[PDB]
Amino acid sequence: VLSPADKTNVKAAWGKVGAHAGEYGAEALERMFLSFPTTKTYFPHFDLSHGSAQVKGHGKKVADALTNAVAHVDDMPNALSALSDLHAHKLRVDPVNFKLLSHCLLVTLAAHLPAEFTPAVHASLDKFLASVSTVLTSKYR
Amino acid sequence: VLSPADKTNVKAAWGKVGAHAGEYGAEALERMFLSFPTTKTYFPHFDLSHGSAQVKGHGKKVADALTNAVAHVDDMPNALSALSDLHAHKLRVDPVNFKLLSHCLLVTLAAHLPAEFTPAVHASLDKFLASVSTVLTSKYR
Amino acid sequence: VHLTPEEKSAVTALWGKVNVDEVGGEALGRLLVVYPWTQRFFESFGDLSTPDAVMGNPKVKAHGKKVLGAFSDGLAHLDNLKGTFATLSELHCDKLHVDPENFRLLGNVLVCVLAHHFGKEFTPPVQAAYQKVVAGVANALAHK
Amino acid sequence: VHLTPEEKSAVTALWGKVNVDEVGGEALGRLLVVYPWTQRFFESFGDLSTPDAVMGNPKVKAHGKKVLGAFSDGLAHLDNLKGTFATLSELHCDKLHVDPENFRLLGNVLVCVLAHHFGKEFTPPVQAAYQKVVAGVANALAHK
Ligand code: HEM
Ligand code: HEM
Ligand code: HEM
Ligand code: HEM
Ligand SMILES: */[SH]=c1/[nH]nc([C@@H]2COc3ccccc3O2)[nH]1
Ligand SMILES: */[SH]=c1/[nH]nc([C@@H]2COc3ccccc3O2)[nH]1
Ligand SMILES: */[SH]=c1\[nH]nc([C@@H]2COc3ccccc3O2)[nH]1
Ligand SMILES: */[SH]=c1\[nH]nc([C@@H]2COc3ccccc3O2)[nH]1
Ligand SMILES: S=c1[nH]nc([C@@H]2COc3ccccc3O2)[nH]1
Ligand SMILES: S=c1[nH]nc([C@@H]2COc3ccccc3O2)[nH]1
Ligand SMILES: S=c1[nH]nc([C@@H]2COc3ccccc3O2)[nH]1
Ligand SMILES: S=c1[nH]nc([C@@H]2COc3ccccc3O2)[nH]1
Repeated sequence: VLSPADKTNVKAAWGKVGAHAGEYGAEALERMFLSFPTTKTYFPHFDLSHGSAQVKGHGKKVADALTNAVAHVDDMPNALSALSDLHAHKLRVDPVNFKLLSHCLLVTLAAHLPAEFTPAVHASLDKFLASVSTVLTSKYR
Repeated sequence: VLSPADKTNVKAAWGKVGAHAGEYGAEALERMFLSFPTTKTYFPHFDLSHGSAQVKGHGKKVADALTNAVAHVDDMPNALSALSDLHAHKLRVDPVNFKLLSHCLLVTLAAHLPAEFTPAVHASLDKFLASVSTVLTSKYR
Repeated sequence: VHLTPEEKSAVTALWGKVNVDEVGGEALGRLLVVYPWTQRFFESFGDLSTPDAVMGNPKVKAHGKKVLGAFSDGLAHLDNLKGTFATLSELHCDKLHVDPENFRLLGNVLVCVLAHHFGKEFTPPVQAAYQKVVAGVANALAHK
Repeated sequence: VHLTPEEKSAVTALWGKVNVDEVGGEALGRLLVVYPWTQRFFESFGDLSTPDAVMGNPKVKAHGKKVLGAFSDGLAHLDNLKGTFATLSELHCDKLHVDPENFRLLGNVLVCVLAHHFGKEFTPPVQAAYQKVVAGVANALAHK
C-alpha cells in the first residue's frame, strides 16, 4: 500500500514528465472522452474538441491535483478531502469513471515516457492511481 | 465514510442477527459458491455441498472477522491487517470477488431481517462491506 | 441466457408471486439510495434528498413498474434478450449514456429486494438462477 | 463489434507494425506484474517472483504469442467475435474459471503496451478504436 519502492517509482515518473504534466493531463482527458463517451456527460458545458482551451485548463487542474497527492502521499485522504466531496457529493461521479481516467492517465505516460514506463513503474503508477481513486470515491463509503 | 448514522445502522443489524451470525456467514458463502462458480476455485479442498461442516466452520470465521471489523470500525485497516495480507499476498484473491461475497452477505441479511433491512440500513451495510473489502484489497495498492 | 429446467422453475415460481406494482419501484428507489451517483439521471423526478423521500416518490415507483415490466418481458424471451432489449439498449447507451456497470448494480439490488420479500423462500439455488437472469439482462442492455 | 472505416484504418495501420513475437508476452507479463492475482492461473510457468523474472520468463513470452495470435484472429473476424472465441470462451470460463473482469484488464494492459511501443503515433483516436476492439474481444470470451 504505497510502499517505499512505489513512491520512488512514482517520483521518478513525475520528474521525467516535469513541466509537461498539465499538457499530459489534458491529453488523458481527451483520451478518456474519445475512448469512453459516457464520461462526456459530466462535461456538458465544456467544448471537447481537440485544442480546446477548456480541456487544456482542466488537464492542468487534474495534473496539479495528482501532484499535490504524490507530494502528500502519506496523507492523501486529508490532502484530497475537498476533491472527494466535490466528485462524490456534488458531481456524483460514477466510481467506474475513476478507473477509466486512471487507464487514460497511464496510457498517456506510456506514450511519452518510453524509458520510464517499465513493468515495475507501471505497477507503481497503477497503485498510485488506484489509491487516489479510492480516496476520491471514499465519500460514497 | 462510515458516518455515525451508518455505524448506528450496522450496529442495529448486527444486534438482530445476534447468535445466528456464523450460520448466516455460512449461508452467504453457499450463496456465493452457487451464484458465482468462479469463486469455488479458491476452495478446491473444501467440500461445498449443502450442510458441509467445512463451509459452516468457515462461515463462522468470516462472521467473526466482520464483527471484529465493526467492533473496531474506526480502525479497520489495523484490525483487518493480517487478513489483508492473507487474502491479497497468499491467496491472491481477485478484487472483484469481494464485491460478489459482499452482495451475498447483504442478500442473506435481507432474507433474515425483514424489519431491519430498510433502504437506509441496506445503504449503511453496503458501505460497511465496501470499506471492509477496500481494506482487504489494500495490499494490492 | 440458457437456464436448466430447475433454474427456470426456481425463477418462475417466485416471479408469479411478485407484486408487480411495488417491487420495481423498490428496486429503483434502493438503487438511487445505495448508489447515489445514479440519481444524476433522475434530476426530473423531484425530491430524492433522503431515503424516505426517494422511496415515497411517486415518480420513482411509477418508473420502477416499467423497469420490472422490462425484466418480465426478458424472462419470457430469455433466448432473445438481444432482440428484446434492442431499443432499451439504444436508449440507455446512445441517448442516456449510462455506464453498463449500473445495469449490473440494478440487477443485484433487484435480487436483494426479492430476498427481502421472500425470505427463506429465496434459497441459495433460487438466488443463483436469478443471478444468471440479471447478468443476461444486463448484458443485453449493454450491447449498444 | 462494428468499427467505422476510420477506426478500422486506425487499428489496422498500427497492427501491421506490431512485433508479434514480443508484444503478446509483454502484455501478459505486465498483467501478471500489475495485477498479481492473475498469477494464480500460471503456477506452472515457474518463477514469477519479480517483474524481471516474470518479463524474462520463457513461458510467459511463449504464451503471450498465443494471446496476441487470438487478438489478431479477432481483428480479422470483428463481425463474428462470438463464433471466433467460442472455444477460447469454454476454456477460460468453464475450465479455468477466470473472472471476465480480467479479460478487460488484459485488453487494457495491451493498450498500454501499444502506447509504449508507438508513442505519439498511438493518438487518442487510435486508442479509442483499440478500446472498442478489446471490449468486443473481452465480451466474446465472456459469453460462456
Ligand atoms: C484521477 C482522478 C481525478 C482527479 C485527480 C480529478 C481532479 C479534479 C480537479 C482538481 C478538479 C477541479 C476542482 C476545482 O476546479 O475546484 C475536478 C473537477 C471535475 N472533475 Fe475531476 N478529477 C478526477 C476524476 C474525474 C472523473 C473520473 C470524472 C468524471 C468522468 C471527473 C469529472 C469532473 C468534473 C465534471 C469536474 C468539474 C468540471 C467543471 O464543471 O468545471 N473527474 N477534477
Ligand atoms: C468480506 C470479506 C471477507 C472476509 C471478512 C473474509 C474472512 C476470512 C477469514 C476470517 C478467513 C480465515 C483466516 C484464518 O483462518 O486464518 C479467510 C480465509 C479465506 N478466504 Fe476469506 N474473507 C473474505 C472474502 C473472501 C473472498 C471474496 C474469497 C475468494 C472468493 C475468499 C477466500 C478465502 C480463502 C480461500 C480462505 C482460506 C481457506 C482455507 O484454505 O482454509 N475470502 N477469509
Ligand atoms: C438493468 C436494468 C434496466 C432496465 C431493465 C431498465 C428499463 C427501463 C425502461 C423500460 C425505461 C423506460 C423506457 C421508455 O419510457 O420507453 C427506462 C428508462 C430510463 N432508465 Fe432504465 N433500465 C435499467 C437501468 C437503468 C439504469 C441503471 C439507469 C441509470 C442510473 C437508467 C436510467 C433511466 C432513465 C433516466 C430513463 C428515462 C428515460 C426517459 O424517459 O427519457 N436505467 N429504463
Ligand atoms: C482477453 C484476452 C485473452 C485472450 C485473447 C486469451 C487467449 C488465450 C489462448 C489463445 C490460450 C491458449 C489456448 C490453447 O492452448 O489452445 C489461452 C490459455 C490460457 N489463458 Fe488466456 N486469454 C485471455 C485472457 C486470460 C486471462 C486474463 C487469464 C487469467 C488470468 C487467462 C489464463 C489462461 C490460462 C491459465 C491458459 C492456459 C490454459 C492451459 O494451457 O491449460 N487467459 N489464453
Ligand atoms: S444486496 C445489494 N445491493 N447492491 C448490490 C450490488 C450491486 O452491484 C454489484 C456489481 C457487481 C457484483 C455484485 C454487485 O452487488 N447487492
Ligand atoms: S495502462 C493500464 N494497465 N491496466 C489498465 C487497466 C485494466 O483494467 C481496467 C478495467 C476497466 C477499465 C479500465 C481498465 O484499465 N490500464
Ligand atoms: S450501455 C453500453 N454498452 N456499451 C457501452 C459502451 C460504449 O463505448 C465503449 C467504449 C470503450 C469500451 C467499452 C464501451 O462500451 N455502453
Ligand atoms: S468467462 C465467463 N463469462 N460469464 C461467466 C460467468 C458465469 O457464471 C455467472 C453467474 C452469475 C453472474 C455472472 C456470471 O458470468 N464467466
Ligand atoms: S478488478 C480490479 N483490480 N484493480 C482494478 C482497477 C480498475 O481498472 C484500472 C484502471 C487504471 C489503472 C488500474 C486499474 O485497475 N480493477
Ligand atoms: S465505493 C467504490 N466502488 N469503486 C470504487 C473505486 C473507484 O475507482 C477505483 C480504481 C482503481 C481501484 C479501485 C477503485 O475503486 N469505490
Ligand atoms: S461501480 C461501484 N460502486 N460500488 C460498487 C460495489 C461493487 O458491488 C457491490 C457488491 C456488494 C455490495 C456493494 C457493492 O457495490 N461498485
Ligand atoms: S485494487 C482494487 N480494485 N477493486 C478493489 C476493491 C474490491 O472490492 C470492492 C467492493 C466494494 C467497493 C469497492 C471495492 O474495490 N480493490
